This record gives sequence, C-alpha cells and structure tokens, in this order.
Amino acid sequence: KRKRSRKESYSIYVYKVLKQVHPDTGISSKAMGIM
DNA sequence: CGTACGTGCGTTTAAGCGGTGCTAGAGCTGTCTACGACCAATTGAGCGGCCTCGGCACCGGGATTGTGAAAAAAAAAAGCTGCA
Ligand SMILES: [Ca+2]
Ligand SMILES: [Ca+2]
Ligand SMILES: [Ca+2]
Ligand SMILES: [Ca+2]
Repeated sequence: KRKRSRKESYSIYVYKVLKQVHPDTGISSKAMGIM
C-alpha cells in the first residue's frame, strides 16, 4: 500500500518522564492525547 | 420588626494647581564581534507497523451502609385560668 504519513507527538518523552516519576505506572492512549 | 443605611448639616482635611529646581535615567549614536543563519554531509533517534499477554471492564455474590416508616418519648408550645 503506502506506510501511513508521519505524525509527530511528544508521547515517547511523556513515557520517559512518567518512568522517572512513577516507574510502575502506565498511561491510556486518551491520557497521552491530553498530555 | 429592628436597625442599617441615606440624607444633610457644620467642621476638617488634603487634593489640585502652578511654579521652581534638580538630575535619574530614557533613549539615541557609533563601533565591533559573538552568535545565529545557512549549507552539505552524516547517521541515529523516532517513526509506523506488528505482535503479546496482563490490566481492567464486566459480572455475580455477599457484606455494609444509609434511609424512611412507625411507634413512643421529650419538649416546646399553646390555650386556659383566677388572682392580684
Ligand atoms: Ca517518584
Ligand atoms: Ca434585620
Ligand atoms: Ca544607559
Ligand atoms: Ca509504537
């Protein structure tokens, strides 16, 4: 087909900050949208 | 029904005005280079795609908490007295 066009986001940085602050805590897709 | 506000006086206060005198600092000019744009080549961070397995949604069952009804007490409340 085509590979879907590139959509930048902050979500890898949010996940990295979350793992410093709450190592045993994750985040729903919506939550990450809000972030 | 109780009194906080609005009105209207006389007394007091300091804003406003116009002026002067002093200089902090706003803002302008000219110089020079540290810093940011631009570029080309390099490459690794982050993208999409994909797979998985554990959190969490949902369920049923039981424990727990809170509500309302009725009956019965506690209490204020009300109408009812003669006196003074
Ligand atoms: Ca912490
Ligand atoms: Ca009152
Ligand atoms: Ca100056
Ligand atoms: Ca991904």
